[PDB]
Amino acid sequence: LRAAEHPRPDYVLLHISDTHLIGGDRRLYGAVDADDRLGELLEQLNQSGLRPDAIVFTGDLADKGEPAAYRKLRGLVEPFAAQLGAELVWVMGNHDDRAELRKFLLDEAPSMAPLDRVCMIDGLRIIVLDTSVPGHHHGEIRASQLGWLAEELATPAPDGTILALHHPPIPSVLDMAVTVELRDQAALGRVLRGTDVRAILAGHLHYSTNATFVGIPVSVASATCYTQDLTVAAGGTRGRDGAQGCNLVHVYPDTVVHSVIPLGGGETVGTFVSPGQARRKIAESGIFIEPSRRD
Amino acid sequence: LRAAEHPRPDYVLLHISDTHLIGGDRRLYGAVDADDRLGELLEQLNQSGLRPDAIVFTGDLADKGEPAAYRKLRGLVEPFAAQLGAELVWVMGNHDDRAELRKFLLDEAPSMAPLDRVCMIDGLRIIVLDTSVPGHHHGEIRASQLGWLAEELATPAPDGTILALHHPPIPSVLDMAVTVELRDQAALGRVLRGTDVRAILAGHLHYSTNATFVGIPVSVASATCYTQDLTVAAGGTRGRDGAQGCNLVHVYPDTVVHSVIPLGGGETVGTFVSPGQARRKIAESGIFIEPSRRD
Ligand SMILES: [Fe+3]
Ligand SMILES: [Fe+3]
Ligand SMILES: [Mn+2]
Ligand SMILES: [Mn+2]
Repeated sequence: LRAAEHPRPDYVLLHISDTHLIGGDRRLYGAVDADDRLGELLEQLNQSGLRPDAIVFTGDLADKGEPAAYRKLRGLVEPFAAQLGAELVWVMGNHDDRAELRKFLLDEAPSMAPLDRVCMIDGLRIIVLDTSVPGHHHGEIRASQLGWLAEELATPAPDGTILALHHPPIPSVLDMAVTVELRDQAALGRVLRGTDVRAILAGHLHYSTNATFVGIPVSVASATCYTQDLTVAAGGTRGRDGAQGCNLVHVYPDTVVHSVIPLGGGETVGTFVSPGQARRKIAESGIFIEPSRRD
Repeated sequence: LRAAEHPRPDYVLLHISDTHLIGGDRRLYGAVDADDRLGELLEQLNQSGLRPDAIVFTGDLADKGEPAAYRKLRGLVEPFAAQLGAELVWVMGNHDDRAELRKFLLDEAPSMAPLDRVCMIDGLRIIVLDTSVPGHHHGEIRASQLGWLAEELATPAPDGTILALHHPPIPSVLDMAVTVELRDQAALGRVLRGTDVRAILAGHLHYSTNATFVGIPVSVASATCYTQDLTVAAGGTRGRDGAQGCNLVHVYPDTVVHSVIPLGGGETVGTFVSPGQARRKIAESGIFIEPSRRD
């Protein structure tokens, strides 16, 4: 047998975003059951057998920063993360409330300080940055946050770094996005350029998009609740109950792969290949896949 | 008014892939009407008012390389491209037949030579590479193709270069993909490293995914006919009638943005903002968007 072109990944992360849960049982904006949409996705991910190292939620967790929404989100997601053996990484969005998030999501004293955090998963560094501005919807990063980020990034991590934030430092194809985009991206660019940041995970746009920023790949996950219709009349915007899902992140020795996971379903087209049948077929094609360095 | 963080893009491209049309009126694999799926997408893109510089189809145009499929594809797509004022760029996939594609899609003498081509859109270079292997489904790039590519890339283009091919030089999250992946990626990497290639557009995987290859962003568009369900049992594969669409590519002075366009539709969530209302709202937020360098 000959080795496939790439080994199994070093790390696997789920990248979920923009859950927008509300307290109680009403439909989000009277139009979509955000709990049901998120719940269906989590159940599908659970049934798939995926075993990620971490699950990262890139902001807009609660639509109006409601305590009851955070409690519900925690009750849905914590058992999911525990069942998958995954660490859980939460990020602020413009809809969240720092104090209520701390209290009800994190069991931490309420504070209005930016939710900026760092952790390690073995050799991989994850930095959480808070681009939210209390009482506002556009993104900003304070000078103090940039200083902190620069100091953290002064040395690299063995497997490099993933930066998780809400407002992405990239252009949007939707004109309305400019009203609420991350401001003064140049200042963040000066901090990030030349560092070991291998991926910037983001949300906010409610559609799947990717680019680079000062040479670093940016990956924006779409939303679990509702998404932007990119077939809208040019210049406009329409959110819709459709195309929800999340992203899967694979960290390899030499690259990071982002993949869009739409909600499961749709009638089968072509042959369904079971895991067992796939193992047989791959061997019959004369190939083996080299194990992960972290197996 | 203050300027938004990014100007309008220099270039706009549609990136469509894996149409898999067949001759006559039957359903692809007896499961999905590929003509209907493609047709619906084209009509939605047409109605949106998008005016791309080019439309790039990254392979698997005809499912069995049928003359009748190429004739049909041409009849659907050429009027679409003409209506949008866009140039049309065709790329070979493993399902295509070089000779029949040349004859029926391009009005060119039948030849079994690789479909390797170059063109310019103003200052932007587009290179088409043929990763297909007649009679086979995996990807290969001949030594002669690599030499040709290296010679072309010996000098940069003013707006850099987009490389369009079928089999992407990236890992897949689906195990079965290894049986038909691009082989000897290292050799392509030696050619591409350090060149002015700003984006590698690809298909083949039938799901939306992106990564880097020797420091160059790779963007894989999903398929118009049927797509992979990434909530399938780990290790397996299931194609499905759902999540079809294409990608939109925006080339800016400093970055290239790829965005997933799922099929339009779904019930409206939140407020619909017309183009006119958006212009008003953006101005009311105290912002203007700087015009394209190519306006
Ligand atoms: Fe949001
Ligand atoms: Fe295909
Ligand atoms: Mn947001
Ligand atoms: Mn293919």
